[PDB]
Amino acid sequence: GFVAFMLFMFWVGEIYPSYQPVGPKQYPYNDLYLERGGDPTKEPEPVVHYEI
Amino acid sequence: GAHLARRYLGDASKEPDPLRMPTFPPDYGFPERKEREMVATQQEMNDAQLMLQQRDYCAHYLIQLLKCKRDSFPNFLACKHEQHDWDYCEHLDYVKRMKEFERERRLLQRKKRREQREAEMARG
Amino acid sequence: GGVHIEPRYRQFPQLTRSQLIQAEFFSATMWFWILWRFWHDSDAVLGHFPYPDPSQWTDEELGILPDDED
Amino acid sequence: MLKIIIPTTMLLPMTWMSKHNMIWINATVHSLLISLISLSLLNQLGENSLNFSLTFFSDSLSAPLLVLTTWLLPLMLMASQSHLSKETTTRKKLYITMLILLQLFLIMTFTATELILFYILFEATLVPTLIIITRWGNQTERLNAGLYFLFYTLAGSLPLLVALVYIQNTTGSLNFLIIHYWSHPLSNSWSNIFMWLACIMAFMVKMPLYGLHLWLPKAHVEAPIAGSMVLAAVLLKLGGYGMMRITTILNPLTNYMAYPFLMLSMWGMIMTSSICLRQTDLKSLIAYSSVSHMALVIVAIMIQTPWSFMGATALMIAHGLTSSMLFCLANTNYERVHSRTMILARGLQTLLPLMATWWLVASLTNLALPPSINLIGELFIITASFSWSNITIILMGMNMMITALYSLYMLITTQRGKYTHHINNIKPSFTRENALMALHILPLLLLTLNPKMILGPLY
Amino acid sequence: PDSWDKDVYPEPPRRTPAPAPQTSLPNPVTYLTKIFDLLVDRPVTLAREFIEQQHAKNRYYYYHREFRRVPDITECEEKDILCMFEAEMQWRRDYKVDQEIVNIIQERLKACQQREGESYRQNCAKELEQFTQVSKAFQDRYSDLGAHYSARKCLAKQKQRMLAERKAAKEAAAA
Amino acid sequence: SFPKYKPSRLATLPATLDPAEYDISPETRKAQAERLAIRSRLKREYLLQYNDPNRLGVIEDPALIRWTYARSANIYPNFRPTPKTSLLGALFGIGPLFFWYYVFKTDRDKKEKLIQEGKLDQTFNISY
Amino acid sequence: SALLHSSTMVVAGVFLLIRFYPLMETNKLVQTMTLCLGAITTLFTALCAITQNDIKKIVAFSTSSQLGLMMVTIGINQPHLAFLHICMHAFFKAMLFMCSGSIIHSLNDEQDIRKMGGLYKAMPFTTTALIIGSLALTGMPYLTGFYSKDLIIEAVNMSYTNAWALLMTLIATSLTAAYSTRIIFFAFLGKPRFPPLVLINENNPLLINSIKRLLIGSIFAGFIISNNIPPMTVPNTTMPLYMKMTALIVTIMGFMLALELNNTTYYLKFKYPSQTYKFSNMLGYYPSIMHRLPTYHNLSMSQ
Amino acid sequence: AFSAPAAYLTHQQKVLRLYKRALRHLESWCVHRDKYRYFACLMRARFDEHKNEKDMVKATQLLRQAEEEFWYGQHPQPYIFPESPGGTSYERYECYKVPEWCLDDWHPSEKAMYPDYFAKREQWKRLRRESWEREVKQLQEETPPGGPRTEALPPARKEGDLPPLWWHIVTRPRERPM
Amino acid sequence: SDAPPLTLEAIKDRVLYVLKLYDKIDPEKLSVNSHFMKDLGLDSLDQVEIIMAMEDEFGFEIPDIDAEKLMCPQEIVDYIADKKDVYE
Amino acid sequence: EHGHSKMELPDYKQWKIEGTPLETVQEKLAARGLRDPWGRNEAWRYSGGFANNVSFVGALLKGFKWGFAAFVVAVGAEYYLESQ
Ligand SMILES: CCCCCCCCCCCCCCCCCC(=O)OC[C@H](COP(=O)([O-])OCC(O)COP(=O)([O-])OC[C@@H](COC(=O)CCCCCCCCCCCCCCCCC)OC(=O)CCCCCCCCCCCCCCCCC)OC(=O)CCCCCCCCCCCCCCCCC
Ligand SMILES: CCCCCCCCCCCCCCCCC[C@@H](O)O[C@H](CO[C@H](O)CCCCCCCCCCCCCCC)COP(=O)(O)OCC[N+](C)(C)C
Ligand SMILES: CCCCCCCC/C=C\CCCCCCCC(=O)O[C@H](COC(=O)CCCCCCC/C=C/CCCCCCCC)COP(=O)(O)OCCN
Ligand SMILES: CCCCCCCCCCCC(=O)SCCNC(=O)CCNC(=O)[C@H](O)C(C)(C)COP(=O)(O)O
Repeated sequence: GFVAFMLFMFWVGEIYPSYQPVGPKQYPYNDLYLERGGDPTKEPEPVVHYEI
Repeated sequence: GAHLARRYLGDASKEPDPLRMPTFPPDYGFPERKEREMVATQQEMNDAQLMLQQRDYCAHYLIQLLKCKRDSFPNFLACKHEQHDWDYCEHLDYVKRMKEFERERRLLQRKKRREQREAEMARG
Repeated sequence: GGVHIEPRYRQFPQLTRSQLIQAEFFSATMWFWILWRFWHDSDAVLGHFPYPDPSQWTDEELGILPDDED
Repeated sequence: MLKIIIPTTMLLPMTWMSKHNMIWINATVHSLLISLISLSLLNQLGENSLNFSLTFFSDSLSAPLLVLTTWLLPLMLMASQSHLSKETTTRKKLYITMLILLQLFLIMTFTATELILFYILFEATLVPTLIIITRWGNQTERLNAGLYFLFYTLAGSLPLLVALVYIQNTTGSLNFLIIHYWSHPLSNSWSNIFMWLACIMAFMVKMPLYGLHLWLPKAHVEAPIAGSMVLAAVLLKLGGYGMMRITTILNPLTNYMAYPFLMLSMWGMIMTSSICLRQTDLKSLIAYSSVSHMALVIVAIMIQTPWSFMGATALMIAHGLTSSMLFCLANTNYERVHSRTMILARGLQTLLPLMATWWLVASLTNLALPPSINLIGELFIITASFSWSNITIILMGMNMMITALYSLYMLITTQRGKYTHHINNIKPSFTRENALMALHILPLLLLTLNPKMILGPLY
Repeated sequence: PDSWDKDVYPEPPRRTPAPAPQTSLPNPVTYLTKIFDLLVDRPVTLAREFIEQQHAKNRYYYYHREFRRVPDITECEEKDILCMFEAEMQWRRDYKVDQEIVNIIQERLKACQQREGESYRQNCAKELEQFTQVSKAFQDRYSDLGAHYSARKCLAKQKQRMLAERKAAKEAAAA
Repeated sequence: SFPKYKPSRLATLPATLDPAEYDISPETRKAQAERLAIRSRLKREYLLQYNDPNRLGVIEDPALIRWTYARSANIYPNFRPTPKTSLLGALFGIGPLFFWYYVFKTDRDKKEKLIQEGKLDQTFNISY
Repeated sequence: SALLHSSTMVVAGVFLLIRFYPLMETNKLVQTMTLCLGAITTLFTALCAITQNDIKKIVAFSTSSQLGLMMVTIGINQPHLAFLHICMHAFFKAMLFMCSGSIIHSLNDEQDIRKMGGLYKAMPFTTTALIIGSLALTGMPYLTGFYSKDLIIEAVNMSYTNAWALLMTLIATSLTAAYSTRIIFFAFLGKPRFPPLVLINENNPLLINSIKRLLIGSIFAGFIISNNIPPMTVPNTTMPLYMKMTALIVTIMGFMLALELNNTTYYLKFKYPSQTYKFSNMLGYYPSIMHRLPTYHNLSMSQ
Repeated sequence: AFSAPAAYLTHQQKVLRLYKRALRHLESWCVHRDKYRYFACLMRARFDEHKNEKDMVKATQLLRQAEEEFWYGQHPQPYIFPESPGGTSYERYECYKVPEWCLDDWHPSEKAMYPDYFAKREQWKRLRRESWEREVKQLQEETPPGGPRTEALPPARKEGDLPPLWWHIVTRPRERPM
Repeated sequence: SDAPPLTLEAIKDRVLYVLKLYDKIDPEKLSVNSHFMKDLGLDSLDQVEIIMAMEDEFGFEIPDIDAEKLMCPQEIVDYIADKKDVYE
Repeated sequence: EHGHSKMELPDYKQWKIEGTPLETVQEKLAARGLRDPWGRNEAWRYSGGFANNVSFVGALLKGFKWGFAAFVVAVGAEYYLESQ
């Protein structure tokens, strides 16, 4: 019973997680496109980060 | 948390999902839509090789904190101003993220209210 | 490597002043360290940057129109 | 190759002309010198082989086995020195003659440029082993054991001979070099299926395979200590050598035909490792451990990948040394207690500490502790099998866990606890026994320094 | 060091910063490294100089063995054993050489990953691409021959692959 | 009253909770007396053999010999082909082999199909 | 137990996951599994600890709970902080085992806490050393355990994790405080309960010096190391006031609750234990069943 | 441990054993001394109420509900003395216990040191050699016919006699040999 | 360890000490050889409680079979000496 | 060098139930007609240096007084030095 309740509650916690009232982290250079994987000869879609 | 309680015990549509945020165009609120500024370029921030998750808009203060830590080495309590500056920059970043969260929440509430008003007008 | 101390049989064991003074000194040192750090760096426990209230932000800075423009 | 064979033959007239009290000294000294001579074969090349003549050739698969075969004879003499003390000089000379004939047969078997010569010597090894088991065994079951050890072998090997001559009627040759250079694919036919079975089962009975392993516990338990050493250390590796040599002509039929034997070995290693857990006999436990290790070697050979072959070579060498050492330790216990039951003589670490150290080292190396060559072979075979199929890892992990369990069980039951009170005839260990264990264990820890010497021709 | 070629094992110029002491407090690292130099580096250097002059007093050389090219397995008759033997030996030597080439490229990759530190994902893409290409070529050459590999099996694999390539190209052209 | 302790195979009944020992009869007392008599005769024989100064070697134990012989060499002569024995042998000796064969054959068939279609992504797979 | 199974060997597995953190950060399922495993481990081990009578068993279960906390830290993608916790826990847990061994040796190889009473005055150096170690373990501001555990709690609270994992981490912190005060109360405070022949003795320079070196470590190492290592992660600079103190308020709440529950043992009233106490005392019954059901069913089959 | 067991336990023996176990487990439950004293006098008072009970069926009905009650409240983790069969040092020094006969296998160079010890040991060996031959006849004549009924050995009855089967009881290694 | 090597005199002294703190016994009427059942009029439960006292005093536990047949302080001292291997 | 000093046992009449919680136990036992026969045997646990106990919070604050005095001295010195 203890093990089953533990597993069920962990699944429930996975279904209803906990987070903060914050938006996603913002990274400057096209979400660090050049330094995460690289591939510079494709010129990906530029991303603009909001000022607030 | 109170947002967790309001979302899990209330309705889902009133509050956002952190995974898909934002769901609205940036300049939907106001049209000027200023751009965020960066100080450190590619080359020197790569040379300092900070970390992938540490390369955010607060990078310059981290660079100066590392410069202090390297320069005044034996006095490991010498440069405290730069630690405070980097903490303040990260505080501003987190505050802006919270403001973005609240802005998206208010936009969602306004959209829901507008849809309800349109439905009521159609019904009448 | 110590001094000779004999058993007691139902009374308080003999205490060397050295161990008492060392223990008291180390406890005092720990408490002084705690108080010194709290005085010099009180912000690591209480926090330095205020937590903003989302409900206190006006709609002007947050980009909200009075429900008719859009 | 004759520079090794001729001194081995000369070991016989020297043994028969030696004084009545100098047979052991002469045999040991000259066997050690022959092993030193045989060490020269380890200088192999990345090219084809060391083809000495039309009859004998060497390889980096053959060389480690030859070195182990030569090195085993002095240890066998040293261990047999004890229980043959009350024997007449003629019978001691006959025992040494049997050992020398076995060594000569193994040496000529491992080079054997041709397959029929290989078969002739591979069966010639049977007679001295059978005589040793059935003449100088202690119990009344030895005779029965001998029968098993004989007939099983022949039941697999007589078909092989047929297949062999059949091949020479079609291909035109049985030379290993010509067979490798002119190999052609085997069509998936019933005739080819039975040719595969005839070529394979003779060597699979000698490993032995899990279904055909019944003769091994009998032969190991009933044979004298030298017989047990030569059975566990070298004679089990003849089947592995034969399969490694003969799988070249069996492709691509091996892919389909290997499934039953792969299943048998992968489940039989688990079965025999579990059998080791509930055993009242030390020799039976060591024999079943040998069965498990050779089941893993069978899996390696059947998978037929370069890493499989390297790991199999390393594991055969390591298991030979380790199993011989374990049998020697059990024999040293038996010569004092005369019972050969694990549970009776207990708490021996308190009485014989250095022998307990030898026991600990032997159990650690049987348990495949890195960076021992046992672990190297185990890990190479496991990696190759994982590449073969990712679900094998479950069975291999189970086998590793059970192996550790029964190894430490055997160590703890005999060395730890409280000594038996009524057993009072436990004398201090002799210099001969300690030297025997040292000569068993030092080559293993020296070989872990240069693993490429025992990694086979695919290194 | 002249003991190895700089082109086979390339290295960046290794720019290093200058010491900038912002305080008058004297660091333990410089004093520690000076006393280490005095107490360790000098005696080691003197012993090495003695050993080097002893070696110079007795100089001798060894040579890298060179091998002629021999007709490969494609220029061998079906049952002519001599040419097949020579071709097989040549193929095995080439196999060893290719193994060493892959080893060199892997060493380059590992050195890159360690050297570039926190920016290895971006500053080592060239070595990653080099190793990817070399590994692809090696895998195409020798991936599935298995134990008892031979020049004939490699040639058969190449013929099968090139037959597939020719058929695919023909279908694409005739699509 | 208190909740009842329920004995199991791996947690046996306590000695003081048996219903049997509390039922004392002269026959039970005689049985215990003769059990102690047998145990004391065995103990006297063992101690007489044990304290002998002329004794050397190990005191051979017939019980241990019987145990080992029954465990090892008395199985097959007492074996009888029975539906229970036949079914258990067939299951425990054949079922695992065919189960593992099916598992491995299915896995290798899926792998072969994937490699035939080319969607397996075997990049950097050089050692096998 | 003090060297291998408390501070050096047992962290090895955690250290392994620290070695492969570039690969662990790119997978989300394995991170969640690690977080859940750490949470359940720390909760279960603290729950077992809070009711033990052997002192060594209590400290071992504390070690297991700390390892579970390290696994939680790894699961929330904070490997450097887990390494820092490893380093601090080494110091203070090793010292705690030193003090326990000193108590055991002074009482003629007695390990049960039911037979040790007033040692606050009978042996002052061990008393102060174990008090400092317990305060470091539970987490006292600016001690060696603060710079690690406080950051662990803040990072777990400030992250997108399981709600259940966070709840179990907080309950595990309270139970850590609980078993710490249990050890203090039942080993130092009451009346003596050991045999009459008193053989208590600490005046050996080896024991005193060995304990005092780790005392200096557990006092100052956290500060010096945290202020000397370079920054490796983004901090939680802004944080709610109530949630900044959650680690503290949980610690004091556990302290007072366990202290009050222990103070009732002086009352002249006795009652039979409940099912929860039995479950906690027999280690969730896991060692019973799992050491009897599988092994038998294996060994029997093997014969 | 030293005394030979009996064929059975009488009722009073079982009652005393249950009293012992109940008091030990109550002490384990009540950590403090005053609380344990209070509850121990209470348990003794509860025990002695049925002291003068004469019905044996009622006596067996008693003590049995008592064993059941004890098993319900038996403190799953009772206090055990360190050297007791459940203690943390039960067989710590069993690995330091070496048999006496091992000394007979020592090298003469080892026996050169400690000569007085081996002289006294030789005296002991002589005494054992004579005494055993006396003891065999003593036990053979004293034993009841058909075999012993209780594993209790008789003492010595003559002047120069020694107790039968004494050598391995007198020459125990030690309680703490090292 | 650092345990003083207790002797027969010490064992007897501690046994008599514990017995003299037993207020059911008049201290001036007890002796080394004084029987428990008859010379002192003690119950069997009293004898077992004396066994508890000896156990908690000397730190080792006496098995029930041996303990139930100990009726004099002298034989208790002898049993404890035999258990602890006391020379003099 | 071992502890051979011929230690002598104290007087048995010294140990009295009076002044200890064993008295309170005796008073509760007399209200039901019972008495403890082993009361004096356990009196030594409350007689000598074991008579005075300390609380949990008192145990935690082992060296708070000296630490606080040193803290205020250091703070005063720092305040008088920095104001220069
Ligand atoms: C959001 C607002 C935030 C604020 C929240 C509220 C603030 C606090 C409110 C307080 C809440 C509770 C705190 C009191 C805890 C209880 C302490 C107590 O009275 O113990 C004595 C009492 C019995 O003692 P006894 O048997 O007479 O022992 C005799 C002697 O005293 C033997 O004594 P001894 O000398 O041998 O040793 C004494 C030892 C021995 O005492 C024990 O036996 C301990 C056992 C119970 C205490 C453990 C409580 C922790 C709960 C963890 C549960 C995890 C999930 C498990 C799921 C199981 C699934 C079946 O006790 C201790 O050392 C101290 C106990 C621990 C207390 C200190 C820390 C606990 C507070 C933290 C709890 C939650 C707050 C989280 C903080 C963060 C805020 C979110 O224990 C209980 O009666 C248990 C009460 C609660 C247990 C809940 C579990 C019941 C489960 C039943 C089945 C349910 C259905 C499941 C369905 C599954 C089907 C699939
Ligand atoms: C005792 C302990 C172990 C001892 C050793 C055991 C290992 C030996 C087992 C031999 C392996 C299998 C033998 C033949 C394998 C061929 C594959 C066949 O089984 O699969 C199907 C074959 O179908 C049926 O199996 C036909 C054969 C049925 C009759 C065989 C008896 C089955 C059980 C007997 C086992 C007894 C073994 C021991 C004998 C003493 C495939 O159908 P099909 O495409 O058409 O045939 C392909 C082959 N062709 C192309 C040459 C025609
Ligand atoms: C450990 C004990 C196990 C005993 C070993 C059993 C396995 C060996 C296989 C059985 C004997 C077969 C020997 C075949 C010799 C090789 C020659 C050969 O393969 O040539 C084939 C010959 O193939 C045969 O004749 C096979 C007939 C088999 C007759 C005897 C059967 C013996 C029992 C078989 C049942 C058991 C099968 C599995 C045994 C596995 C081991 C338990 C082609 O014949 P041709 O006519 O010349 O070709 C022209 C037409 N294509
Ligand atoms: C925490 C665990 C809880 C444990 C609960 C245990 C239950 C307690 C209640 C026990 C109930 C009984 O009294 S069970 C009562 C069983 N019936 C009798 O005892 C009748 C005659 N008694 C004897 O003969 C004895 O030996 C005696 C005279 C006492 C001594 O004799 P001695 O003169 O030779 O000392």
